[PDB]
Amino acid sequence: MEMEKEFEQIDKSGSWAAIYQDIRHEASDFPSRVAKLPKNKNRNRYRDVSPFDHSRIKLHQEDNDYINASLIKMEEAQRSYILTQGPLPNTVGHFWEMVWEQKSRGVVMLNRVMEKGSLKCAQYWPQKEEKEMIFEDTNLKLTLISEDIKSYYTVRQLELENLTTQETREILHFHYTTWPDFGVPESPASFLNFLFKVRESGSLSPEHGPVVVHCSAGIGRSGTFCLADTCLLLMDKRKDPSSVDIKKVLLEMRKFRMGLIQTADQLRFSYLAVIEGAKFIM
Ligand SMILES: COc1ccc(NC(=O)Nc2ccncc2)cc1
Ligand SMILES: COc1ccc(NC(=O)Nc2ccncc2)cc1
Ligand SMILES: COc1ccc(NC(=O)Nc2ccncc2)cc1
Repeated sequence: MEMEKEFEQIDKSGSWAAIYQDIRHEASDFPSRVAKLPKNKNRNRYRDVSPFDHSRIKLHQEDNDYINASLIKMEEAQRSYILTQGPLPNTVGHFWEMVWEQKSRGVVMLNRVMEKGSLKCAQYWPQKEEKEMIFEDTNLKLTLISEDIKSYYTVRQLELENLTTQETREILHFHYTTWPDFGVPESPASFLNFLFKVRESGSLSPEHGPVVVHCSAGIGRSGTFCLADTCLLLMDKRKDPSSVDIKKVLLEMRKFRMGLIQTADQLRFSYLAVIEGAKFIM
C-alpha cells in the first residue's frame, strides 16, 4: 500500500502495536559473540543491545578492537551510517578513535546527557574553548572551536588532533536537544528541520566516511533518524515514490543492527516524518 493512506488505515483501526510486533518477529537474528566476551562487559551500556559480529565497527588496535557500534550500509539509497551507543566513562577515547579511523565528518546526538534524572551518556566533548580534552588511552586531543545554540538543536565545530601524527580534522557536532523525556514529539517539523541541517553540512555525503549517530542505546531515536533519511532519499531516486515501503526499509536496516525503532510510537512517528517530509521536498 501507499504510505499516507496505510497510515490513516492503521490509525483508524488502532493496530500500531500489531504492526510493530510483526516487524519484531520478522527481524534478522545474527550472532554477537564478540560483544558478549567477558573482557567487554564494561564496554556495553545495556546487556540486551549488542552489535552483530558481521557488521560491527573494529577499532584499529591489536589489544582489544571492540566498540558497541554497527555499520548500516544501504545499497540502493547509496548511504551509510554508523549507529552507536552513547559513550561510557571508559569508552570516550574509543569513540573518538572510531570517528578518526572511519574518516567521519559529523556526529549526530539525539539525547541529553541527563534525562529522567539519570545519566544517559558521558560528557564526551568540551564545553569551553579554553578547556580542551585529551584522551590518553587513544592519543587524541579535542578542542571546542565554536558553538551555535538554537531553539531545538545546537551545532558545534570541534577540532580533533591525532597526537601521534599531529594531523588535525574539523568535526561537526549536531545535537538535537528537545526530544521529550517520555514518548515522541507531537510534530515532526523540528526533527525534519534538523535532518536537513545535517544534510546541508556535507556530513552524510560520499566524500566523507559515514556519519556517527547515537542516542543512549543507539537503536531507538537513532533508528528513527536513519530510517527517515533513507526513505526520503529513495522517494527522490525512484520513478514511483509511492513504491517506497517503510516497513521493508526498516527490516533491511535491522539486518545490520538489532532493535532499530524501540516502540510502536517511534514507528508511527517515523511514518509521520517521512509523510510530511515528502511534501516539503517538492
Ligand atoms: C570519562 O572519564 C575520563 C577521565 C579522564 C580521561 N583522561 C584524562 O583526563 N587525561 C588527562 C589529561 C590532562 N590532564 C589530566 C588528565 C578520560 C576520560
Ligand atoms: C566534560 O567535562 C570536561 C572536563 C574537563 C575538560 N577539559 C579540561 O579541563 N581541560 C583543561 C585543559 C587545560 N587546563 C585545564 C583544563 C573538558 C570537559
Ligand atoms: C573523558 O573526558 C575527559 C577526558 C579528559 C579530560 N581532561 C583533560 O583533558 N585535562 C587536561 C588538562 C590539562 N591539559 C590538557 C588536558 C576531561 C574529560
